Amino acid sequence: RFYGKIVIKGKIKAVTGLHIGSQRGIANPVIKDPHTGLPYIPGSSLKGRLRSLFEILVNSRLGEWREKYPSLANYSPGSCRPDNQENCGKFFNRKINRGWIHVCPDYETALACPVCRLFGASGKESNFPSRIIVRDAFLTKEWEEKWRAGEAITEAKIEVGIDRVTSQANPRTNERVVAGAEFEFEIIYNVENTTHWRDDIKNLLTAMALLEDSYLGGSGSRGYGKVKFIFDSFEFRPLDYYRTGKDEDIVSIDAREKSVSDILSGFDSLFSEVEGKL
Amino acid sequence: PKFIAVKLIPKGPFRDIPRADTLFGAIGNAISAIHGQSAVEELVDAFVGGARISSAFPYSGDTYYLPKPLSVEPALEGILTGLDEEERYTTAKRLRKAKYLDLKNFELALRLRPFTIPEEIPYARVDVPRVVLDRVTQDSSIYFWEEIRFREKSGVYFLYSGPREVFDGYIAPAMRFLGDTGIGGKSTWGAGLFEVEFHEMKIDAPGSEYSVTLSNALPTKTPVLWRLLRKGGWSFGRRKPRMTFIAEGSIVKNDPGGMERLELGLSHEVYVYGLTFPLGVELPEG
Amino acid sequence: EIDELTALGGLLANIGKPVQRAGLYSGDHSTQGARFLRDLAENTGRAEYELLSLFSEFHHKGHMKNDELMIRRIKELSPERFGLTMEDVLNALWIVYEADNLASGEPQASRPLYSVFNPGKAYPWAELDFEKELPVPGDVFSIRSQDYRELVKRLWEELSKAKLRSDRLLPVLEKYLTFVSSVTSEGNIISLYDHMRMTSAIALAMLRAGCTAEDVRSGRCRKEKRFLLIEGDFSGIQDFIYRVSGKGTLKYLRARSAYLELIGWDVVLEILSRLGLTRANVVFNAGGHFMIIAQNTPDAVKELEEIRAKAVEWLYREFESDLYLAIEWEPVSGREFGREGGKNLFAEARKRLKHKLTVRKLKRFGEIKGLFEHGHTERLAECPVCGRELPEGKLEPSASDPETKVCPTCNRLVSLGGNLPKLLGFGRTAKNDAGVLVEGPFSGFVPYLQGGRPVGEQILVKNTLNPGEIPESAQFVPYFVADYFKKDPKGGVATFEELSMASTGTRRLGVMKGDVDRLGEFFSSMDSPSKLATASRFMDYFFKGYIGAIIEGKFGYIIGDVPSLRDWPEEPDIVVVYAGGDDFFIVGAWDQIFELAFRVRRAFNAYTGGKLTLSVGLGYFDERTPIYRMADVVSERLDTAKDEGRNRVFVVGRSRPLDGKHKLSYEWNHYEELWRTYAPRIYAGNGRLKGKLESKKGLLWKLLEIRELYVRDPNDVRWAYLTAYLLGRHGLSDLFPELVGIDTKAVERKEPQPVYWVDGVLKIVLMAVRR
Ligand SMILES: [Zn+2]
Ligand SMILES: [Zn+2]
Repeated sequence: RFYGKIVIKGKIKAVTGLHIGSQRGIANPVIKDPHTGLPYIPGSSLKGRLRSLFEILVNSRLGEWREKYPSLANYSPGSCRPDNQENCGKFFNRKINRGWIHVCPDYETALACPVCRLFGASGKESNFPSRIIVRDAFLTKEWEEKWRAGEAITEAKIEVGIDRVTSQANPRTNERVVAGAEFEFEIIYNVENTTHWRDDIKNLLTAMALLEDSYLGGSGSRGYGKVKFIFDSFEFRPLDYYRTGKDEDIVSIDAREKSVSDILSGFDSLFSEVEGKL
Repeated sequence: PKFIAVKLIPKGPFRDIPRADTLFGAIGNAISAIHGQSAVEELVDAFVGGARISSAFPYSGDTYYLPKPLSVEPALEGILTGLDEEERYTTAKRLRKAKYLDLKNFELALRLRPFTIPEEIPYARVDVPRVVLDRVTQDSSIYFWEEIRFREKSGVYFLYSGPREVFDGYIAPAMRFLGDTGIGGKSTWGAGLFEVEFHEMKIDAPGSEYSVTLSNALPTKTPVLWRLLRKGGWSFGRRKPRMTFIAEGSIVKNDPGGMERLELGLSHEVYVYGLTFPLGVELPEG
Repeated sequence: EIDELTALGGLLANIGKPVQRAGLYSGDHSTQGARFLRDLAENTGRAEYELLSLFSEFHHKGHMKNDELMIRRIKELSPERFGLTMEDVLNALWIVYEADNLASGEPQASRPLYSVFNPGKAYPWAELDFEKELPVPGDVFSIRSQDYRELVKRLWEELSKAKLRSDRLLPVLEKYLTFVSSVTSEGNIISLYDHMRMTSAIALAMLRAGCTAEDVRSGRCRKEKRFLLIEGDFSGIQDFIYRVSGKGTLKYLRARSAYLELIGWDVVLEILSRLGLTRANVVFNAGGHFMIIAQNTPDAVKELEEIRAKAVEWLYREFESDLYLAIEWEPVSGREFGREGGKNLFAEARKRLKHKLTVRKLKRFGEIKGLFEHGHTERLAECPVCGRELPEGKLEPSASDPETKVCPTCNRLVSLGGNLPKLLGFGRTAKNDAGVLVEGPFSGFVPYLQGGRPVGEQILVKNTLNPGEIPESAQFVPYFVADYFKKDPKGGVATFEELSMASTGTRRLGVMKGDVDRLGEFFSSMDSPSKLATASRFMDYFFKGYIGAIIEGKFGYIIGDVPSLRDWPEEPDIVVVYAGGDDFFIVGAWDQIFELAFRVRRAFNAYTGGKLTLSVGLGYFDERTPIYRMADVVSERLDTAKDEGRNRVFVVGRSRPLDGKHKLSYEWNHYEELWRTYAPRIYAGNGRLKGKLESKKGLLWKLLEIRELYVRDPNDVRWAYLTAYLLGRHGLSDLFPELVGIDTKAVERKEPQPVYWVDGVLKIVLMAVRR
């Protein structure tokens, strides 16, 4: 059943050079729109990084969350990698090709898991669709104009590999986005159930709060991530909006707030009308 | 006549240009969310009773593209009588490979007039690679994924003939639901999303006994000149059976079409869109 | 019977010319071919050759005066030895004579076969063996009389050791009389084999149509529609061979292409074996498109319609609307074959027939009647490898990975891919026998292996013209196929991973897809069926036999200097997926797919008289790419080269502005001249650079970034001095002395700057290097 669509708009700030490769004139190119030649952040590199951070978060808290989320009682912390048997006792239970991901095996279990209820599950005779839509982040109008003014939007950085004894240098190049860029993101949560959506928003903000202290794509451990979420507005888009079309959606106002001044700083305050209309 | 051109200004890639079977199923799922089951059965009774929607076609900045009729190829040497034969042959071959036409050149090919093909297709079919990363060891497993990436002003649109009370009651509230969910493809990666605008298209078409189909056909009687399209989608995880449609621009004579209802083991019955969208066409002798 | 003896007459009535040009007997070669078939019957030969001398003497109507001189010679001969009637043996000599005029389309100076692509050039007399000799048309030189006697010696040897039969004499006269001219004149471009192959075809169609000896004398068979031009064409080939998912690494693709050619031969040979026609009635059969001369009888139009009704219903059950065979026919007359006056009638009745093919492809399965009939079948399932949905449980676990559940028609092709190196052809037998791997629409096909005995009434034999281990009663049908393949360490076919690892530099997979340009205009120029039968064999032989000998490193005087990254190996890693008659789709190592496209182009430039062109798309792909995607990209890179100039190559994917003034594809002589200037100064051969540019790729990648400033705005001149500074501080002012100064004449002529075309030469070398 459909009740509305909580819509999350804002900006992604690449505080440090962000690299999301393609492997196809720089030797390691970041991906680009083929018609403009501008870089972008996909919706699939953003979502699998919000999920990979959140699955390790749940993996540490399997025992402490057995009675808020069921079907975390059927998982043991760890991977099923050594014993090559899927949907076993351990957590990261589905092998895709060579990688192990937590994907719950049935609809009846993915409605209880906090990962798969928010991010989706494949299953056999299951097909649990996700509840969030993560759009491709494109450069802000202010940064498309710097592309018009003749600037460089993607630098090229040279590293080197050096022997520990004889200091033989062995360099390579990596294209990465110029630090400081502003993207425009969009996440549209789908209010299916009217009870557990607060736990699905507060888990999505936790995945973003871990992303501001981890990296987004690329090399990262050598300092190629360092992302920052700059929220603009949260909107509700009620069920009455879609039938009659009149513009009475509920709009939160957060021009300059963080991902941690938004999770509990104003959570009782910013969602006051949304939690009232349900 | 006068049709209502529903434009779909994209906000990312698509998975494919939508056809009419996968627009009507998406309009069906959009109505059941905001209205319910009793209006979906009323929607299906409105399409059988009255006017029906067409397939989706590209545009590129006030150049509404439409499909090339298949009525031109048995005429395509009589269309080009007044040309010199060393350039008439390569004109005749590129005229046949063409898939779409402008809003103006469509009205010439309906009258067996000389026409020209467009120079540029408003999109591309790129192959973005994704990856599946292991959660402990970060091991990669590349698969490939293809898309439809539109240009700066380009988009996609479909047409609607019908009564206006059915449009703003059913088609118009459904297209704003679908602006925030997808039309096919990985909607969770932001694919099938768009912004909807409503305009007016008017097509000059010759009154005749024959007609071209601007949507998938699923004909009752055998058509005149056609082109087979063979696809069957998915419905709540249930795999639809493949159905011999007819592609757009194919020529029928006094055919209304008709939807086939399916079972698929669900609770509700699944209708598959196969109504035709007739625009009048002129033919040669077969 | 009169049936075989009429076809043997016209296939030997013109025989004797090679003994005129040699100088065995006194002249008027009709008298000579009588004595040559007389002397053949005596020593090591049956008496049937004596009766066949009547057809080689009483043609051209120079001897059969007032009809009575024929009778006094043949009254001595007894036709009761063969069951022939005194009047029925008189009947066939008249049929051969009218079929002799309805083929040439019409003597002094012995002239060698002239070239059908340019009549100003001519062919030296050769042996059709496809080995070590590319017949390139040179300047006109008359064949010596010493050289025609050696033609007679081998022909005397082969006719005594061959069975006197319609199918056993055709590869005899093909290997030896292909490059012998029929009528010696100024610019004869019709062969003697092909003139006899189309005299025997028209003589047999007259006999089935029921015209007698007084019908030929009265002029009644001409100006009356008694023949019938059959033509067929497979629609949907490119979405049948290549449209499979990421399974079956190229052993299976080479089996989809060999199974396409078996469906084409199963339909053609069924038309011949049911109307009573020999293989000479096939005008051509080249890449899923055939043409047959037959009779116009009610016992054949009815009998062809049952062949089309059965074959289309077979194609619809097996491959669900992915391959269609449009078969049509058109009644023609005697004068319709030849040029009558100033208008070409044969090219007009061919373009009436070609219009009926065009409107039949738009009615793609009209002859099913349950085509748009819906229905519900339980357990419908999709076979993973080739997008075909089957009833649940029909797919049988595969032989590759037994967890997967493929359709059973793909396990017949994986098993076929394991026997294509060890294969000498096929045998055509009934549907319901054992040993059959794949069935066609009318028959089942048993693979005739290397060491073994064939089975079937009709034996298809690949890439040779000698029936060695074949029974004497079995019908011999030769065909040809381009069948080069890189082997693995075993005796098989390599992989999309194995071909991609023997390439210099980056490990990509290279794909070319080409076809001859404006070829329909070339075959429309042919005005007579013997002239079409010559131009459609010679074009067929380049993409069947001589494209193998290009990969074999031959013909170095003809090819010359081509853009090569590495020097040419003894065994190229090339897998010819398909080569049809104009079209060819070849995959291999991306360094040798690049060189071969210039090596096929130069040889095709000289196999013709420089009149026909090619166009090649080239892609460089990941190994783990689905093959239906590597086809759909290179088919777009071919069509991008095809709507621009039709003598031009697409080399590498390239950035260019959308102003319409820049085109992505190079012309052949432009790129091959850009390589002789820019490559010997920066590239040394075998994946290494020159002196003073080693460890200086950072020059070259930034040189492409300066090329990107031309792409962002061609009107900005900022790229001109940045080139001069970057070449300057490295001391390389000698390298590239025209990328520093803007060409004003190019802005005058409205053609791009030389910084734009340098991308196709640099980016190949940067890919050649480790990068
Ligand atoms: Zn889960
Ligand atoms: Zn299959």
